[PDB]
Amino acid sequence: QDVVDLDFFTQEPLHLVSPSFLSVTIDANLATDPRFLILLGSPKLRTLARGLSPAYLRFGGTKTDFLIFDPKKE
Amino acid sequence: KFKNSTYSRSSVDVLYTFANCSGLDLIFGLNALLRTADLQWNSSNAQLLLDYCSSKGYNISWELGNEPNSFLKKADIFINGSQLGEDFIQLHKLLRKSTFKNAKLYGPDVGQPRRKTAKMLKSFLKAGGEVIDSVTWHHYYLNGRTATREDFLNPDVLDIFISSVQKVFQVVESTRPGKKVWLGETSSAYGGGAPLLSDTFAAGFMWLDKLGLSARMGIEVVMRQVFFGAGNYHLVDENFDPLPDYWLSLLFKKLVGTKVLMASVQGSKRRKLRVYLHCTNTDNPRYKEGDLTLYAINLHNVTKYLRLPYPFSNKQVDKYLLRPLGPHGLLSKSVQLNGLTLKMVDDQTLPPLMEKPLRPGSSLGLPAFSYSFFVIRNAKVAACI
Ligand SMILES: *[C@@H]1O[C@H](CO[C@@H]2O[C@@H](C)[C@@H](O)[C@@H](O)[C@@H]2O)[C@@H](O)[C@H](O)[C@H]1NC(C)=O
Ligand SMILES: *[C@@H]1O[C@H](CO)[C@@H](O)[C@H](O)[C@H]1NC(C)=O
Ligand SMILES: *[C@@H]1O[C@H](CO)[C@@H](O)[C@H](O)[C@H]1NC(C)=O
Ligand SMILES: *[C@@H]1O[C@H](CO)[C@@H](O)[C@H](O)[C@H]1NC(C)=O
Ligand SMILES: *[C@@H]1O[C@H](CO)[C@@H](O)[C@H](O)[C@H]1NC(C)=O
Ligand SMILES: O=C(O)[C@H]1CNCC(O)(O)[C@H]1O
Ligand SMILES: [Cl-]
Ligand SMILES: [Cl-]
Ligand SMILES: [Cl-]
Repeated sequence: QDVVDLDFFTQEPLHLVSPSFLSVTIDANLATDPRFLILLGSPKLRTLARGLSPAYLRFGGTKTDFLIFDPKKE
Repeated sequence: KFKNSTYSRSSVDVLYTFANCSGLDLIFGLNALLRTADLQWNSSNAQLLLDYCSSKGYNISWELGNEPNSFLKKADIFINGSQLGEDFIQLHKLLRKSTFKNAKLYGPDVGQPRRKTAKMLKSFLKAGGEVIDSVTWHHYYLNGRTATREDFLNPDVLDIFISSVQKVFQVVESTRPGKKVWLGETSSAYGGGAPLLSDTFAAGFMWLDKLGLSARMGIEVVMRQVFFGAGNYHLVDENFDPLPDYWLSLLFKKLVGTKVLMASVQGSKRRKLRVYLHCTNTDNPRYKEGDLTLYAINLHNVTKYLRLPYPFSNKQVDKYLLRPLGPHGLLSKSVQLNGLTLKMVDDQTLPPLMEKPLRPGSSLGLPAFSYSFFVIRNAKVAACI
C-alpha cells in the first residue's frame, strides 16, 4: 500500500527563519580569475541572482585567508 | 598549496556592483592570517579595505577568517579559539569607528563540529561571542572525490546532518544562549563538489532536505556554496545556464515562508519520505495570509500518495512537482516543473512558475526519486496570519 497519512503541527510557528533564509556564496577564489569583471558583470547572471533576492551573498572560502587588499593595483 | 594573492579596488567594485544590482546583501570575509610578531591579528590591511568601502558608501557585512580549524594544515599557523575571539573584538572596534558604525559581524566560519572544531567554537564564543551578530559554521555531507550516486539518495547520509546541527547548538547553548546560528557555507560534497552529481537533479535531495532540516531545527540562514564558480556544486554553470538546484532554489524562494511548522508521516518508518511545512511566502502574489506550503522528498523507488489531515483534506492544492528532463534521469542537468522544462525566456526574463491545480480532496502524488512543493490554498492557519 503506497498511501501515507500526514500529521501537521499548525498551532504556532516553531521557528522564524530570515527572509534571506536561502542565501548563496561566491568563492573568494573567483576573484583570482582574470575574467572576474566579465563574469560578475554578466546581465544573464545578475537576472538569475535577482530571482533569489532577498538573500545574503557571502564572498569567502579557503582563499579568504590568502587575499590581500592592494589599493594601488589596476 | 595556497599562495597569497592581491585584489584591487576594481575587484571590490565588481563584487559590490553585482550584489547591489542583484538585490543581495554582501558579506565580505577578511584575511585572519595577517599576524603580528606575537600572533595577534594585524588589522592594517582590513583598515585599508574598510576605509575604501566607507569612501564609496558600500553597506557591507563582515567575517574574519574561513575554517580557522584548518589554518595549521593550510598555512602551518595555529590560532586558538580564544585568540580568534580577541581578533573579532579588535575588528568590532574598527567597525564601530567606521562610517557604518552598526555594520554586522559574523563568525567564525568553523567546519562541522568534530572534537577539535567544537573546542575551537566553544573557546571562540567564550572570548568573542559578544561582538558577533550570528554564529557561522560550514557543512558538507561527503568528499566530492569519492561520493556516489547512491550516497546522494541515501537517507542514512541525509540524516548525518541532524547530529551536526545538534552538536553546534549544544556548544552555542553552553556559551552564548539565544545567539542566532547560520550555515555560513554549505553544500552536498567538499573539494568543489562530486563530479557529474553535485550539478544534477540528484543534488536536489540533499539541498531541499538540508533546507527543511535547517529551518525545522532553528538555523536562521543557510548560505549555498556556490552561486557561480569552478565547483560542480554551483547553482549556475560556466555558460551562465541555471542547473536544477537553481530552479529548486527559485521555487523555495517563491513558495516557502519565514514561519516554520512541522509535518510528519504516521507510519513507523520516517526515512525515505521526508516532509516539511511552513506558512506560504506572503510575497507570492498567487497566495494569501493563512496558506501553507508543504514540501516533500520521496526517496522510495515507487510513487507515494500523501493524504492531508483535517481540516486541510478538501482544500484546493497547487502542486509544483520537479522531475528531470531525460534521457539522463537523476543525472540530468535539466528539470521540468509539472512536465514543462524550466528555461530562461531570455537573458533578462525568468519563466513563470506554473502550478498544477489538484482536484480538491485528492491525495498528493509524489513519484519515485522526486521532490515537490504543495501550496494548500485558503488553509486559514491563524499562526500564518
Ligand atoms: C525498491 O526498493 C525496495 C525496498 O523498498 C520497499 O519496497 C518497495 C517496493 C517500495 O514499496 C518501498 O516503499 C519500500 O520501502 C527494494 O527491496 C527493491 O530492491 C527495489 N525495487 C526496485 C524495482 O528497484
Ligand atoms: C601571506 O602573507 C602573510 C603575511 O602578510 C604571511 O604570514 C604568509 O606566510 C603568506 N603566505 C604565503 C604562503 O606566502
Ligand atoms: C602589520 O602589517 C603592516 C603591513 O604589512 C606593517 O606595516 C605593520 O608593521 C604590521 N604591524 C605589526 C604590529 O606587526
Ligand atoms: C545596511 O543595510 C541593512 C540591510 O541589510 C540596513 O537595515 C542597515 O540600516 C543598512 N545600514 C545603512 C546605514 O545603510
Ligand atoms: C591561545 O593563543 C594565544 C596566542 O598565541 C596564547 O597567548 C594563549 O595562551 C593561547 N591559549 C591557549 C589555551 O592555548
Ligand atoms: O569545496 C570545498 O571543499 C569548500 C570548503 N570550504 C572553503 C571553500 O568554500 O573554499 C571550498 O574549498
Ligand atoms: Cl565542514
Ligand atoms: Cl582552539
Ligand atoms: Cl570559484
